[PDB]
Amino acid sequence: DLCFTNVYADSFVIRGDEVRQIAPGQTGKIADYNYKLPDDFTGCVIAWN
Amino acid sequence: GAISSVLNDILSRLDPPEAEVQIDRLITGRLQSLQTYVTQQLIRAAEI
Repeated sequence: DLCFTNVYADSFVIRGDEVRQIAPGQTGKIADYNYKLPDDFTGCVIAWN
Repeated sequence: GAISSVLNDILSRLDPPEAEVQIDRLITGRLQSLQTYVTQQLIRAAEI
């Protein structure tokens, strides 16, 4: 039921324990040096093994 | 209600997501302190 100006689809692969790092304001190897999500991130995170 | 009344200490102790909550607690408290002071000053100035 929503409209958006644009949607960005970011795809990558990480191991199991770093999926928790895909979240706003996180700390860790991913959220520090690989892929940092903004504190006010608006969107959906989808992953699967 | 915050973990500390010192703001730099909260900033140097917590990660930004939780420091935001603590700093919002301090901001609400201090803003209420100003509002109380200004309301009280307004009433006292009416008396004066």
